[PDB]
Amino acid sequence: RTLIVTTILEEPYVMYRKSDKPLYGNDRFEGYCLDLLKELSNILGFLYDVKLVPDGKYGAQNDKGEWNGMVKELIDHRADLAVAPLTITYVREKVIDFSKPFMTLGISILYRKGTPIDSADDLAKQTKIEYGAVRDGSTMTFFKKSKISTYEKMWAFMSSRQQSALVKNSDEGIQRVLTTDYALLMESTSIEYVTQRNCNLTQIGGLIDSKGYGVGTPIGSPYRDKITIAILQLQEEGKLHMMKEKWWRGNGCP
Amino acid sequence: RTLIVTTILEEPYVMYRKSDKPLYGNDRFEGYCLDLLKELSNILGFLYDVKLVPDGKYGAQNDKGEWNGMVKELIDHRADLAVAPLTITYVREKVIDFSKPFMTLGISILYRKGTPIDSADDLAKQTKIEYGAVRDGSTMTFFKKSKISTYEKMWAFMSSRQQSALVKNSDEGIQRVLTTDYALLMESTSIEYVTQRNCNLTQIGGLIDSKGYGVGTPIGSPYRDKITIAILQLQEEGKLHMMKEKWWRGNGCP
Ligand SMILES: C=C(C)[C@H]1CN[C@H](C(=O)O)[C@H]1CC(=O)O
Ligand SMILES: C=C(C)[C@H]1CN[C@H](C(=O)O)[C@H]1CC(=O)O
Ligand SMILES: [Cl-]
Ligand SMILES: [Cl-]
Ligand SMILES: [Cl-]
Ligand SMILES: [Cl-]
Ligand SMILES: [Rb+]
Ligand SMILES: [Rb+]
Ligand SMILES: [Rb+]
Ligand SMILES: [Rb+]
Ligand SMILES: [Rb+]
Ligand SMILES: [Rb+]
Repeated sequence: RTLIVTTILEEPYVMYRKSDKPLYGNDRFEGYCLDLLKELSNILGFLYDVKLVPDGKYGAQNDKGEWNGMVKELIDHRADLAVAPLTITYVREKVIDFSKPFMTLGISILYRKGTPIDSADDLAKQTKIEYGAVRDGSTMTFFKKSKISTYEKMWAFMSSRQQSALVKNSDEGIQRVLTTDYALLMESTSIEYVTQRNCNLTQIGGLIDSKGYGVGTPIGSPYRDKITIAILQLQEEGKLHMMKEKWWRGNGCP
Repeated sequence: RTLIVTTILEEPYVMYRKSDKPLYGNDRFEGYCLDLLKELSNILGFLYDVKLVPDGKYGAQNDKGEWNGMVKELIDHRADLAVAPLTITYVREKVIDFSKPFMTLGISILYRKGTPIDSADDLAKQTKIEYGAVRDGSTMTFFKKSKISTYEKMWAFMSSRQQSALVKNSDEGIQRVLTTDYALLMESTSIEYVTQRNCNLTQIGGLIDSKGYGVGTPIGSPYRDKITIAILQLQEEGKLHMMKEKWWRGNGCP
């Protein structure tokens, strides 16, 4: 009846609220994922306790196949749900359950406006403009695993020189795009958020692939199917679209 | 044991193959969904028999609350899987299990080229151009249930005059668009297929909602999650993308 929820700070999904005094408990947070959790809890009738994931990671596997991050929290039954922009992937689905997606997206490219670059193949065929992705995220894993020649070429480039083209987190990637001649391979929903707020950046090309974010649960959880039904309800009533517009829309671009 | 797969003829998902002699068994069929089934068969290691759904319906509930179509075939355990452009909806997910989506799409508008109509609100604020949907499909249901004012208005129009603006199937809708002053509310992936083949037709506006097609299984089926993992594998390898290109590409229209 009180669910323990693992999450991670990531704009505009989960952010610290602004207050004149110190904040405690669920009141520390706002964002799209908090709104989602409120809606799910209303539909399904549960209380919840939001806990930042202690290692600050989403969930990836090492060499020994051991997991970290929110994925490992679910595997170890230290949380009932993970509510975050947690990409639904083949490797994660083998070890946890996800609801159906509450948002659909794809990898694309964040770069500057008004350049000759139109596609990933435009990046793949040159070496002057650097490009990469968040290290150990689902986008990086996409490239590492791809057998498409263009994407193999890109992976060879990203992984060269001790992964100097990769970044630790999205904000580092964004600053690298704004300052240097660098393109970031980034989930398209994050790109939309960014380009609403940085009028000199743009998405280049379309989506390279198609995937979703889902609510994570331990394998076998009874909540996964209940949360899926609740998500479908919210989408069909237009609520998920309204929640996206609320958190994404910026102050406009000239 | 060989799995029974329920499906329905719908271009370019499931179509009768062309041959000079009578065809039998799985050899009767080709199309995107047959390709998908072959790939799922090869990942998961099952044999399968494809069976057309006897009532030729996808799955809707009547006034008594009784289901029909492929949804009912699963409910009654007369099929193990349904592989078709079967829309993942709140009402259906209550009664069957769907894999995660193999295709994402949304409702949009099919109409003639060259007109000043640009959106669903352009339709809704007028009476001269007729518009509708396939009766008892998930698109009609979206309009029937919507509490958004524009879609409420459009539903009043569609349901008027004993639903004369509605059509029994997509081909009837397409011919009505081609011949009369009529717009069809249709799933975007089917709009994409139709406009690559009839050059006088176009999509009007973008996608009014977001949803997916998934493989249906009876509640409780062990195949549901195994099929989800296989779909994620196929997506991440670029196979689903290649299969869509194979079946959608038209070579005749500007
Ligand atoms: C914000 C980041 C590190 C997360 C968000 N979804 C992806 C994941 O769930 O792995 C990561 C982004 C990416 O890999 O581009
Ligand atoms: C071809 C039709 C009758 C199917 C395809 N998906 C929807 C379904 O699964 O309900 C229907 C289309 C629609 O309602 O626009
Ligand atoms: Cl915390
Ligand atoms: Cl699922
Ligand atoms: Cl033949
Ligand atoms: Cl048959
Ligand atoms: Rb403060
Ligand atoms: Rb799973
Ligand atoms: Rb290759
Ligand atoms: Rb700059
Ligand atoms: Rb279900
Ligand atoms: Rb138009």
